[PDB]
Amino acid sequence: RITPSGQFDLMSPTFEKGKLLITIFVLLVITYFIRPSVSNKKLKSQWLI
Amino acid sequence: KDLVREKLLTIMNTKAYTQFNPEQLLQLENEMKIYMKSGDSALTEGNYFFLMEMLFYVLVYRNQDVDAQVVYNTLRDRLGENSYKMVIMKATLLQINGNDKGAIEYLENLLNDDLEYETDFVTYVSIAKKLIAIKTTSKNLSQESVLKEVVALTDKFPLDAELWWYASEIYFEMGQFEKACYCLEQVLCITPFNYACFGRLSETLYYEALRSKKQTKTELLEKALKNALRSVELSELYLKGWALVNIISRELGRNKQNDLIKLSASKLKEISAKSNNKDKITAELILNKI
Repeated sequence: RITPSGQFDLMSPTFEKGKLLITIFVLLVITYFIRPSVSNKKLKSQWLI
Repeated sequence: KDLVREKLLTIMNTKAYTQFNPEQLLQLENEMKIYMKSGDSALTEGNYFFLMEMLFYVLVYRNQDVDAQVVYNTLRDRLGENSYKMVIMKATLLQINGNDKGAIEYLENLLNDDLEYETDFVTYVSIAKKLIAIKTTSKNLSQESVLKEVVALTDKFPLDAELWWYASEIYFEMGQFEKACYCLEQVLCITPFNYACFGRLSETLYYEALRSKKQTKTELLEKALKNALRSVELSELYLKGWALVNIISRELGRNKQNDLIKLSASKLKEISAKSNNKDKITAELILNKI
């Protein structure tokens, strides 16, 4: 079998799924951890209650 | 039921609990906690703690205040005791817990430590207002409180409407009726669309007219009409503006004043329609009495 223009229909046998899931999980946890800090600090300090 | 939340937040931003009778204040205190602990959804943290400090003040007003110490302990956790609300709250706590005046001095130098703008200007504006509230009770009563406000007012903070409004109230209570016009005019200047500063600025002119000469009476009642027409123009169901327009036009009774009398009578019968509650009893009496 030959592919003159490269193989663009089938994606790859060497796709890096784990790195993509690691990126998604890092973004998810960093959002979930930074949300309480910004919420409490800025909302309770800006109104000076 | 979030309608209770609407009522509580309206009382909050209006601070209407200050003007409550002890029976309705007790009712407020009783009905606060049930929603406070039951309807905990859709309510933000800032509103949570604002309701907590409203409950603190309600308890301090009320007879028992051990729950005041408990609530202050619960609310101390966030932003400690350096926020202006917390400073005022603990000053009141130390004033009422033992009926000792000492808090003032631990507040006094604090004001003298705020000159360097370590906090916002509203912070020590509020602290100045509270310490004047302390000192008017320290020396039980005098006209000098007005002088204190003026010396605190003129150099430091003209913009604050509340101070000029209290000056105008003190002038109207037993003082001159003329300076109150200037104070209310300033309060009108800061807050352009205040629709209750026009009712007061017309009532004060009406009171000034009742002891004046006939030409000055005519001028003052003309100005009262020209100032009450803006309370008409800024609100439809405003009771006091319509009542005042009707009363002064009835006192004059001219032909176009009679047109205004017909229109104001129709509008006061609209207000006294039973959609409004407990403002019908003060409109219908003025309508049917004379």
